[PDB]
Amino acid sequence: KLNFVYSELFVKLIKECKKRIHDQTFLKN
Amino acid sequence: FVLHRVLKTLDRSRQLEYRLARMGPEEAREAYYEAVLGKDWKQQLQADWDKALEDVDAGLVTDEINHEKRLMTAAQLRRLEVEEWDKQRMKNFYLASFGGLRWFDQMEQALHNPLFIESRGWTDPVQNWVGQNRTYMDDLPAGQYMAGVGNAAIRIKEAELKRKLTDVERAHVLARGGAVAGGLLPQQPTDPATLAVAVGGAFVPS
Amino acid sequence: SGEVYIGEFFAGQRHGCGMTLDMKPYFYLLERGVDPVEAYRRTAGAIMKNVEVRTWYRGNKLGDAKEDEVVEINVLKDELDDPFEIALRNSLHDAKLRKWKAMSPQDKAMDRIVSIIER
Amino acid sequence: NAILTKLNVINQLTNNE
Amino acid sequence: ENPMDPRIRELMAAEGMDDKLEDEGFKDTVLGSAIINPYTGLDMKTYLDGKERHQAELV
Amino acid sequence: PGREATYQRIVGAPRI
Amino acid sequence: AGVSKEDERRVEGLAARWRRLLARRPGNPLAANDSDTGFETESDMM
Amino acid sequence: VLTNTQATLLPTDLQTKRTIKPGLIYTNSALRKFVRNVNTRLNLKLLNSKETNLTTKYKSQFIYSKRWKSIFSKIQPLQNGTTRKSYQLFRNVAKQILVTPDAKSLKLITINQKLSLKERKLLELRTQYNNNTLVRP
Amino acid sequence: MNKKLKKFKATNELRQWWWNSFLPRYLSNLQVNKNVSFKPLSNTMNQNIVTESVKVETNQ
Amino acid sequence: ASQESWRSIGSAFGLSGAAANGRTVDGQADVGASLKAIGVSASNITLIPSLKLTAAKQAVSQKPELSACWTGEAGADRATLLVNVDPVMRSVKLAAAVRTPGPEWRKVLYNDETDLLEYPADDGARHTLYVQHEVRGRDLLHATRLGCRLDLGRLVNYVVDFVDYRIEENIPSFVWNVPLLPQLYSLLVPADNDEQVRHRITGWELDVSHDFARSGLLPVVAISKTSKKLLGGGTLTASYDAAAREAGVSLSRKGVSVGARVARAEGRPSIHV
Repeated sequence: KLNFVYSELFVKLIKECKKRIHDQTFLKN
Repeated sequence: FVLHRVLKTLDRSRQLEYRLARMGPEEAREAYYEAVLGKDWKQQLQADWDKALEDVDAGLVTDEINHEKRLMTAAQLRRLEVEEWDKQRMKNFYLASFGGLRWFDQMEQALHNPLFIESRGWTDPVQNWVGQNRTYMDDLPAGQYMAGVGNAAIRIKEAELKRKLTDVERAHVLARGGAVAGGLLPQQPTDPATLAVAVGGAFVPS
Repeated sequence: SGEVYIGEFFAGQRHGCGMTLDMKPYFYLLERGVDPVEAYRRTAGAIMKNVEVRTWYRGNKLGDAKEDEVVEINVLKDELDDPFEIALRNSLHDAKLRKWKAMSPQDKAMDRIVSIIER
Repeated sequence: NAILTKLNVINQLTNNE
Repeated sequence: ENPMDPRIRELMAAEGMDDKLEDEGFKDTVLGSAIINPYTGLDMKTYLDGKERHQAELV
Repeated sequence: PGREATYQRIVGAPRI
Repeated sequence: AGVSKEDERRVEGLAARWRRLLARRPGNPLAANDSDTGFETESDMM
Repeated sequence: VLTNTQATLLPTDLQTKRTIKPGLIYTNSALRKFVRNVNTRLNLKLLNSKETNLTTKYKSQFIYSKRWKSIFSKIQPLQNGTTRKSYQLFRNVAKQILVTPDAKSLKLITINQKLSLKERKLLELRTQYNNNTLVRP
Repeated sequence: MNKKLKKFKATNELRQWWWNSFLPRYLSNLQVNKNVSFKPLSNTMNQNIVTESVKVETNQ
Repeated sequence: ASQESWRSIGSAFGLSGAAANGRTVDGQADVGASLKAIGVSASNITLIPSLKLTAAKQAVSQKPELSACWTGEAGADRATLLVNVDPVMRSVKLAAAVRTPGPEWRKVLYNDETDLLEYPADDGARHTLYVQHEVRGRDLLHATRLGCRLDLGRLVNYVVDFVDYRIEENIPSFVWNVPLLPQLYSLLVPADNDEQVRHRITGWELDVSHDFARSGLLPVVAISKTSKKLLGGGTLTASYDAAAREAGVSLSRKGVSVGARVARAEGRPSIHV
């Protein structure tokens, strides 16, 4: 069963974005 | 009109595509050869074979040239590496001595690691880099006993004439002797016929 | 364990051609009070069917990362280039040999130095 | 030498063209 | 495929940069006094660091 | 337990 | 060599626009003789 | 002196006019030079406006992974409200971030097998060989 | 300007990593022969087992 | 030749010889006796039978007419070009026929377990987008009888494949919450299985017998069902003419016809047998 897959992607993608692009401490460093 | 133009173009493209290298199954491939090279493909292939044979006979063998190229490359590379290694050791030695940090002394000691030198292959002779071993072919005696085809004859003729032959005379004699045999006689260690000659010249008459 | 390996070794690891057998069932039956002839009769076929022949590189088994097809794939890749590049490369290959055949040793040394500098 | 080889190939191509 | 966190990576990059600055300062204060080539003012530090072409262009 | 099963797995035939 | 720049431009156009547009160094990875080698590149297979 | 395996690989029956020194290296060098000469002649002949007679420009083939396509086909995102909402959120985020303007669609690029041209052509040649020149062997 | 350029580069790297690394592995883990081809005999006065196997492979 | 969608010349060219083969509101009795030129072919079915007799030699005028046929097929496409010149008319008429030109919607699939490509092996070739363009003299658009003989599965599958992959994502969300709309979308466009068709539409056809010679646009639509259930084969065609006012139910099997020309009450059909 693959009903959940998209959800497991979304909670990943934005989270990864938070780590890689819109992180203010990383930008400061 | 638009529909008429589309239909005519489609029909013309379908008709033309059929008569474009689509003969396919004919039980033979000579049509492919005649298409790619023309009618006289056999003559061109024969010319290519003749050119390859001529190039090989001229001495332009890839292996015998690449071997020397790589040998010289390794020879230069060893020196070019061992000089930079010396400079890097000297810098760290001066930093450790005139300074007061043990880290540079440990760096120099690490640069002085025998395993690193063995892996770099600086101690090994350059020949071992290419794959062969250093041979001292001049240490073995050069006399009539196990002399080779040309050398034994030259020495016999010199003994008969009671005087050593010069360089030009030796070169001319060797050239004529090689030419009269077609040049097929072995002349280098990698030639397959060296062992037969060595075995033949291994018995001294009583 | 029953593993039997016959073949080439380099340093302290398998490197070269080798043959592998798994005689575990024969030893298992031998250790349980069965005479060797009966155990061999019972377990000869299975052991003979599972004989493996392999090529090992530095202790690793080859044949799972398409090591066999590398040369043909590279030949096809070389053939996939444009005709002008292939022709120029093939002409340069002969030109280099013809030039090296007649050079002086000092010229050869300078050429090799230039090649090293370029590399 | 490299330029000469390239020019020879160019001449060979231009012969037909 | 499990990479290091970008914040730690950037922080360590900055720390490595200041460490390189400290190393350059120590090397200068130790070896820069000597003269290798008096015609171009080539000191021992640049000579042993392999930056002779830097001096050649600077002149 | 697990004695006949390992014989079946290794030898390939049931024990007599 | 009797080769004008127009000929070179024509050949380049033929190669790029007519042939290249129509459709890691080249060589055998497992080669004994390699001209320029450096004796450092390592083959992980045989 | 060619072994029968070497002889059967030559395209035709060729005549030898020179006596070559015995050894394997000379024979292999002759074969390599013959192959290079044949390839050079073929390429030069083809480039001399021979493509005018035969020009088959085949490209733009798009390869799609079977496993990924089946997996995303078995997913039903529209029969339920929650799945539809989650799919809408993910689609918005992906189209904002992941999808390049050169891509035809998010669903198409999702199942697309990203392959370079050379890999695609090698796969085509390999499949042709599995299903089925002068000096290639 | 440097902050925005770094953000742009991070976005490009994130896109490349997502399309090339994460999703194939995720799908492969979500879903879930040749060794037989490596065995010649798998499909079908005194000597030991090794000699007989070698002879059968030689016949093969 | 041998396409859906005179004939004596083509039969003779098929094989400078003589051939005879035997087998309509009145029977068609399609029989061809070619000799080249004898062109015996039964037609003009209405008793007072009448035959279109015209002696020709294989503009001068009994009246020799010249027919040239060029046939070349590449892959699925098969091209037939016919040029007919009649001396009395003094105008040349063209004829074009192309078979299986149908656009493809399937895609190649890479298989990693076998590490091989899998082309769209579904190549049943039932698709036939015949295009017949006839030009007579100055009038280039004399006739355009573009009627596809495809199973219609090609067209419906292409449409649903285009809608599913490229249009569904751009559809706004608020229209989806409409009740029973998702069910309609699912029924119309189902999920794909392997590379096969979403809807298995086979046997049907849409033969548009349009002709630009007629005033304005008055095409003739003929839906043809070709199944083996009906007496082991035979096309059952329902053709509706916008001008002739005749709904033709034709059961044709190897020249055997049961034709019922049905006319609407001039509700209450009137049947011609």
